[PDB]
Amino acid sequence: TTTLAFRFQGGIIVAVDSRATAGNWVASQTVKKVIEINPFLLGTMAGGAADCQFWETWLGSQCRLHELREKERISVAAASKILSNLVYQYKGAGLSMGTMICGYTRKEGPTIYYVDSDGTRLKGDIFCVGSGQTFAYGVLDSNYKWDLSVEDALYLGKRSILAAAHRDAYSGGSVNLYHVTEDGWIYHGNHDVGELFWKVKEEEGSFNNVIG
Amino acid sequence: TTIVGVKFNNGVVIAADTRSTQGPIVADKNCAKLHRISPKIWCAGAGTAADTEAVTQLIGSNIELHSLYTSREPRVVSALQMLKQHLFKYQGHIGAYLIVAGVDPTGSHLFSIHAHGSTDVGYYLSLGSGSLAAMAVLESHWKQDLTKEEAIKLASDAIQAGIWNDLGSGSNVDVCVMEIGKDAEYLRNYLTPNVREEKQKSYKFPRGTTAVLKESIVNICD
Amino acid sequence: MDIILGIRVQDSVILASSKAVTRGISVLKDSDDKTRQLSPHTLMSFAGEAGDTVQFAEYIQANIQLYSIREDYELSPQAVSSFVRQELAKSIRSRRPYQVNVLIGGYDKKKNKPELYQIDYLGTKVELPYGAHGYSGFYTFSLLDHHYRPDMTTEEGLDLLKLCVQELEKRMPMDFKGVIVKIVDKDGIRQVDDF
Amino acid sequence: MDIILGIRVQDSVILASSKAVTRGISVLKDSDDKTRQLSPHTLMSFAGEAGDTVQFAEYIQANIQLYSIREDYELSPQAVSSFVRQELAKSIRSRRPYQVNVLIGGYDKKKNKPELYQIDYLGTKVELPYGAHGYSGFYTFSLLDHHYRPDMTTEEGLDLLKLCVQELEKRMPMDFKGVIVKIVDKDGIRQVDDF
Amino acid sequence: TSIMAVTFKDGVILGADSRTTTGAYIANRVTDKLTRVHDKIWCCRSGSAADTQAIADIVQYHLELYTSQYGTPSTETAASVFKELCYENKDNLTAGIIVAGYDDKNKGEVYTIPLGGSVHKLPYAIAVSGSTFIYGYCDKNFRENMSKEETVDFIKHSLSQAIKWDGSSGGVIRMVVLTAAGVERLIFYPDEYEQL
Amino acid sequence: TSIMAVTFKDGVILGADSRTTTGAYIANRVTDKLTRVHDKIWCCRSGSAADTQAIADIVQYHLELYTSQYGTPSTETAASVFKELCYENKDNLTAGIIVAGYDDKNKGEVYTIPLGGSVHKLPYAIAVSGSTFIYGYCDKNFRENMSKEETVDFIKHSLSQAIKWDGSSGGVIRMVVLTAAGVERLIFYPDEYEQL
Amino acid sequence: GYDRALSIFSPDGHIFQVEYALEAVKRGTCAVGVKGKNCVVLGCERRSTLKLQDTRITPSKVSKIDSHVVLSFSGLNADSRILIEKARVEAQSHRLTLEDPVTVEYLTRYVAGVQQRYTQSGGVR
Amino acid sequence: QFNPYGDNGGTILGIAGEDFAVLAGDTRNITDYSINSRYEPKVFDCGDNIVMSANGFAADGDALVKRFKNSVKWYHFDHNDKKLSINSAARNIQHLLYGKRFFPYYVHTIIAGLDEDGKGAVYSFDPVGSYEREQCRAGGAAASLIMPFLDNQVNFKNQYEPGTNGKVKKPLKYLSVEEVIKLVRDSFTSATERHIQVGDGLEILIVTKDGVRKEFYELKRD
Amino acid sequence: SDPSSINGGIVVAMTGKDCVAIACDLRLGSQSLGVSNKFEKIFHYGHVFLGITGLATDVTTLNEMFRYKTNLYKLKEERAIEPETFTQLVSSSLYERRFGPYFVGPVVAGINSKSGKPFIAGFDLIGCIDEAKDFIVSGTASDQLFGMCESLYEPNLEPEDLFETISQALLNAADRDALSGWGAVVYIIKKDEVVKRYLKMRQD
Amino acid sequence: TQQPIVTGTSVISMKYDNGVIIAADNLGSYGSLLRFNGVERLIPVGDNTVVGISGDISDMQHIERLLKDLVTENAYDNPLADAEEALEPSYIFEYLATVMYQRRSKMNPLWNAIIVAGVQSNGDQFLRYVNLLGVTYSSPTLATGFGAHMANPLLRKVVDRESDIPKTTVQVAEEAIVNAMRVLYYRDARSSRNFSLAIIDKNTGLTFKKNLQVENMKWDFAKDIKGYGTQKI
Ligand SMILES: [Mg+2]
Ligand SMILES: [Mg+2]
Repeated sequence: TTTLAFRFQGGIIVAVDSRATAGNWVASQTVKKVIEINPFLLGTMAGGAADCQFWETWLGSQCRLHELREKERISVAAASKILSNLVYQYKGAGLSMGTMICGYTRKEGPTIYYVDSDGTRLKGDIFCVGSGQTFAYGVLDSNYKWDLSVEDALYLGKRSILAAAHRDAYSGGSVNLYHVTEDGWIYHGNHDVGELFWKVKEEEGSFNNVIG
Repeated sequence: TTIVGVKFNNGVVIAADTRSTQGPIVADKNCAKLHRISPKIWCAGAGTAADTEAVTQLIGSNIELHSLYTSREPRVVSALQMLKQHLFKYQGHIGAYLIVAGVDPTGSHLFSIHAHGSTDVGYYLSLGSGSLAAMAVLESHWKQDLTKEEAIKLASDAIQAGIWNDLGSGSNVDVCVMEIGKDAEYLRNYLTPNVREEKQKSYKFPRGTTAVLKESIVNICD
Repeated sequence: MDIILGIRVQDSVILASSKAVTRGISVLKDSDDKTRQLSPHTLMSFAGEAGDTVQFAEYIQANIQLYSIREDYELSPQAVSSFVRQELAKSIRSRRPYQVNVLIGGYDKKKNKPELYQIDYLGTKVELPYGAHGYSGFYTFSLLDHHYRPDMTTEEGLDLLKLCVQELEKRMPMDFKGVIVKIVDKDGIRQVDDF
Repeated sequence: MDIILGIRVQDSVILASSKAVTRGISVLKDSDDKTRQLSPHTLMSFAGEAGDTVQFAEYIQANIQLYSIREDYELSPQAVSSFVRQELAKSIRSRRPYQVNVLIGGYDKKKNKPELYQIDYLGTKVELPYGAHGYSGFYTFSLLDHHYRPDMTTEEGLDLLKLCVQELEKRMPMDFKGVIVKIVDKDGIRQVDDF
Repeated sequence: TSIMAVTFKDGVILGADSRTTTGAYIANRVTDKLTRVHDKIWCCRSGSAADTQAIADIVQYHLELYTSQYGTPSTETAASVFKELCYENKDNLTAGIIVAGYDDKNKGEVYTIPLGGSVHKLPYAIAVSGSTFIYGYCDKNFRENMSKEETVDFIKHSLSQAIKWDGSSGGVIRMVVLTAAGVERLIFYPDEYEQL
Repeated sequence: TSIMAVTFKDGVILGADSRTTTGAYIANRVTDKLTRVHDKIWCCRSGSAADTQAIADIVQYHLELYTSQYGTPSTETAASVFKELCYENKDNLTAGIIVAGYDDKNKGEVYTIPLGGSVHKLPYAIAVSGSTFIYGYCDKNFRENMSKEETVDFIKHSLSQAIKWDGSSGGVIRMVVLTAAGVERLIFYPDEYEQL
Repeated sequence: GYDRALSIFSPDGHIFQVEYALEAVKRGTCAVGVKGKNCVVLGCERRSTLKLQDTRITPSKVSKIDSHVVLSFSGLNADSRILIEKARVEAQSHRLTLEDPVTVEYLTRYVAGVQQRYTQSGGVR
Repeated sequence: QFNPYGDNGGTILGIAGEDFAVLAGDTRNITDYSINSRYEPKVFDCGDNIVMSANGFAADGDALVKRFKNSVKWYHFDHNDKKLSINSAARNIQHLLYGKRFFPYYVHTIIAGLDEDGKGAVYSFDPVGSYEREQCRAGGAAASLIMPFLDNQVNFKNQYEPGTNGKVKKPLKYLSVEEVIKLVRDSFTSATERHIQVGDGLEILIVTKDGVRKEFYELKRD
Repeated sequence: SDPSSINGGIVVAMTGKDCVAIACDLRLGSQSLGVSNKFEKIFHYGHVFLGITGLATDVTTLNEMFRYKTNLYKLKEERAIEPETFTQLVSSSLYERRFGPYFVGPVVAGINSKSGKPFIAGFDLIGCIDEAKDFIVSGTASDQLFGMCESLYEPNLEPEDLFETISQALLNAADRDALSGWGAVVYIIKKDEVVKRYLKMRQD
Repeated sequence: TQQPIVTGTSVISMKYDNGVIIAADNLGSYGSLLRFNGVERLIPVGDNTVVGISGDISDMQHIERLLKDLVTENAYDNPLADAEEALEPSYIFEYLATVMYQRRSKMNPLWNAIIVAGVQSNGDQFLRYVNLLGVTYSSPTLATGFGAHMANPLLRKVVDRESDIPKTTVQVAEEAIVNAMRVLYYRDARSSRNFSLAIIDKNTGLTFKKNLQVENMKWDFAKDIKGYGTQKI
């Protein structure tokens, strides 16, 4: 698994791989590792697939009840803390979660919270989670700037997953891209790693080690 | 694995299934579990496949050298004593479970050998994951003074019980018939009741289907 | 959560807390603030098990903020430290104990004296001129025992803290990504912007 | 013993090896050279179990120095790497195996080509344009896969190495106290004095 | 496994059940547990089948070599060889042996080498369940200088009771009678002994 | 521990040894293992002394309360109460109980509640060693409608043999005779029973 | 527990215990709220029949719920303390979970909710 | 110590067409090396044109199917006999599965039917209720044998247009019900040959707008 | 800590009409981490081809060992070893290390130079021979390969057709295994010519 | 979480053209293969059902009682309790199947393997298995423990598939069951000679045979077997 999210001038870029593995066996290459909490909030799936899917779908329900009662979009801070307080209650029971809660509100601006199953809740500009996180962080750290365009930021997210997909055995299949704006998130398509690798190799001149 | 040995009027018959398994996966759908120790002394193996083949060939080799040295046809009791003393020395770490059957100047013999080096005598024996299925058929239909044709029928029926009812056993029935004053006859695939049905579709690919990066002629010559 | 230091000087308390948050083989963050303001003249730094640290810190913060509203009065550092110790002492015989170590640095406006309290996860409270939690004490106490003076100024205290941080950066195997330093005095709580 | 990197460029091989030696909670040394010269044009960097690393390295050094005297000839990097692999492959089924991972960087004077070999403690040998051992590959391989070009100059290679070391210093929890960098080319082995 | 050896007027009788078990499965229901180590020295084996077969075969070799050089060996000598193998290799062996032999001088003799690797000479011995020897076992039931027919009936009854209460024991009752006359093999089928 | 209950013509007899052991130390050599749960309903306890004493005391309470409301309880009713406690609390109990009772309608009756927590009605029962019940134990030795004197001698012999071969059993033999006439307590000292 | 329904409907459709609670309010000392352009002012009456009072320590009629919200009241003084405590706890609870202080409308809606719950709970007035 | 879980073997296969969907399963129920039944169905019509199978531990699978069938029944009562859409069923099963997150149903669940646009739908679940919609999913013992074959023959993975230098992929397209049943039959006969736990019989439930139809086919019984 | 699945990788061998094919992936990893995309697992000693999956240090060691033994065989016998004989040598050499085995799944492929008969064989790590008419599979995606082979394979395929079958068998198996892939090589072996093709596959 | 102490061994059963047969030996077995006797493990419920139980005897006696309770309960406020609303094999099975599964799910199982044999009101044969895990399955032949390993293969030669049930008569079916019980006496250390057999026929009702013995046993060949290999005397 490789999931990343980062803040920039244009909002938030969220990029995930799509591979699920049981041992060395590849169960699926079509897994959705971005959970569409609601039209303004995104969550990333790392650790337990069920744990993330279930509790981030539940979070969407809690967020809907908040805006029905308060007549105001829930803040990313409030949404993240509902989930972090819930997993903290279950601490020691064996929940497995490594997620980024991503939203863009007027008050906060673009905001990312890393939330995990041992109760950690961290605000940050860049987060990578999964078996392939170290590979993604490498491409991100060296190329990341705040003043990145939306086009280049989307590529950087896609390129960082491809880096992890290549090296990490437990990451690959396809890349799912999201751009989070104040008005909501926009899906930027499913990109097969098979076709993307050869396309990126040729155009970028990277991956010389690989014959193509 | 299902292996049986059946004593009859003028000799002994051993049979086995032809399925080889790596856990739940079938590696070989038609392997031979009937091993020659000597021309008229045959061995059926269960447990660790490498160990049954290795132990059968070592004793088979030492028996041939002993036969040459003594100018005498090898005895089943010799194969038995040599197998059990070898297996015992390794305290079960060689996972060979054998049914040893054969004819020699002394007559017809049928023995079982356990990986720890214990041996038993019997008129009918079974070993392997299908031994209980096989033994149910032997305890049902075995009698004193069987004919050659009755003993082959009983043996192959005992293996079939294993093939159908035991997941560890399957495919075909191998038989070897060791009669006195006769050459032993090895009946490879005596029964083939598990023939694969015609497939619904041919999966032969149009040529060029596979993407290729490089071709090169390999030099196997000097 | 690794390094939390505390020095009580003549007229203030200085808390230094490492900025690094490490999860597995990666450093997730290098700007983490391991401190909560309990009241305008009381600061608490914390280190220990992930999640428990912040959950415990925020729980204490809420309870002190509740007392402040109810009585329209700021609870003394001694009182806040006694409350915090009791909560940790409850925790140790709980079903699942809070594994959190805290330093409470406060200025008592009644006594006009700075006070530093060191409380471990068992609820072991001690009042100290200087304190630390975990391995941090092993590299700095020898240094503090030597140079510490009770009549030190804030500037003298900050220089003595720099010496401790330098010794840690040299002989400590992990990179704690430097420290955030906060001073607690009669005028309240302020952060040293550059260290 | 943690970080050992290797990059094979157009005309040379660059080995970068961490300077830190950590025993328990203290960093004993910050200037350790985790490399031995096997022959004038062959360098070996090593990382693994304490004692075993140096003992193995010096043993290989002595055997290659013996061959050089006996035949008045410098064994090729391929030949040295094959010898080293066989020694490690013997070790793994020994009573007490050498837990040592090595990079062999050499310049083959016959082919006029730089060669980098990566051998793990099992005797798993592989020829690579760039290589690492342990967790070092997890933070730099993605970076190398991207920028590495096989027609790179020594200066381009050193800049690409700086990028890798910077990424390690940022995301790696342990402090490796920087790296010693050595270049192996047609003129022999030299150390980059400042990195 | 139920085995016993009883000394009577004319010699000694060896009796045993015919049941060998792997867990709850009866591997062999017609087991011959009466093993010849010499013409008139037999033994009953309990414990590991591999261990007792290996030991019995070595003792058979030693008594063959003894007979070649020094003539017919005493039952005491056979017991000694059994004990030596069992005692010296006690750490890697699970074997309990009852030795029954006939000499013309000493007449019938019974020796037990239990799991310890010790040697004991008794007028009779019973081993029931897991090589478990019973000291008493109806002391008043056994008399010295019993007739052959009394002794067969005494063993048949004792082994009948053991099979009834024990699932380890079962099948047929095998006996070997050791006398001056020679060696007699007796088999008693379930329908004879079950109605006792 | 060797305990047995035998039904005869006039009722039922309860017999047991008098030995209680902690490891190889005899904690009590004059133990009374015959426990009254009603006027003519006794039991023999094997297993944990604490567990069987706790259970016996609760059953005694239940039969006292039963007698107050519904009159004299049957031996079957006593066996049911024992079983209920043993079966429902099987996970935290180590108790094997033999129940012997006399009714004027049903005469002598024997029930066994073994470690399982099951109930079995038998003409007689023997428990030896660690609460180990023997199915057969000399079937031909026991006849139905035996005399009191035959039954005392049958139990005395059976318990004599058990003490001889078993170190858990020992001391004196205690018996309780349950009949229409009433309750008779018998004690047999080692010098009487050892020479059998 | 004491379960009796004290607040119930009358034939005319009124809940007399709720209406008799308003009578307790009417008896209470006057409280006034006036909101300006960039401020709110809370005025409160104190009956002058009580001389020899210690105004230092005597409970003040205006209570801070949080640093930014205040609550005044008319009616039973003892009852007011229970609503003020619940409101103050909810203010700190909101900050802890939402990471933001309560809006004035939210704090009101909470207090009104508590008052409502006591009009159709058993065993309470 | 008591182990509350067991493996009853068996393998299941769900494929989604354009205007149809199939859910297939072998009819063999096993424990270790024994055959419990040669015909024990584990693919069920649940009503509202939803077919379901919970393969793995048969007791947990029977329990889950029973609870879901009951969920369908109570959905009709509570919501005016409204039809339960396949997507609504899938979300319900997630809650059933995640209900036992800390004592899971030891089963791999697959449901098939038509979506609200009348297009073939297959949903697959892990033991604790993570789910996804898929064109193609094999579950259970022989999943590893069947799945890479489906990738090649259904989704045409790794097949390139002959002559295009491996630049133009073979184009995706909907298969007929006839062509899908061929792949199912060949998938299971292949798995039967190489997996000991697979065989005896194959039961396919086909779901169209016209309802739920059944087809049965014999498999080898060894 | 399971030696057979640290480095990963797969070998498959198939028989056709007067030809055999043997193919392998090129991946060497250290568990999750991909290390090399050029680790060939197929070696040849004259006209006898050996594929070896499992622990990479043993793959390298066994190649070096069988080169040694076949070189000495040729010098003494004055002829190249045949597939049938080489199979027995692999079996002997593996069982010699019975209680300290090489963690490998070797596959033999080749044509007998005398009889012209296509031959393939597979072994477990202690040298039990699996002789098969149809196909042999080895490695971390052996289950996947068995499935592909059992459905795709038909007898007496021509070299050009057999190439497609074995290629599709390997590619689709490697794509359903995390520890296999990163490139593939197929050897098509006729009586007196051998073609070696590198396949284009996804690099994840 | 428990361990069985006293246990019963295999229960075997098969369907014939007009009914089902079920058998079980009358033995209780201790831990180290020690033997109890006189245990009945076939429970007739009404006139159309027989429940065969293997495993813990204490848990068997509990299930015996539940079934007895079930009959009493069904009779309550039921004028058709001996006709249309009498207990069916399918009802008795589902109840037991429900109990087994909810007991395993509490981690306090009934340590049993159960076969419910009977004929339904429409004459349909009913044969179905449930065990301590609540796992259920039906087949023309069913057996527990050793019976599954040795009896099933023998019974499956008579009824290999569903279509063989019409061709199988009660005389043939009873022979197969009686023969299979002899095989289990030969080879199962925990089995006994004494057994009970029950036939449930749609025409002839339920026939319950007690104190049956294994007969026509072969032991004669044992006389000619000597030693473990080389011994001739
Ligand atoms: Mg099969
Ligand atoms: Mg792969």
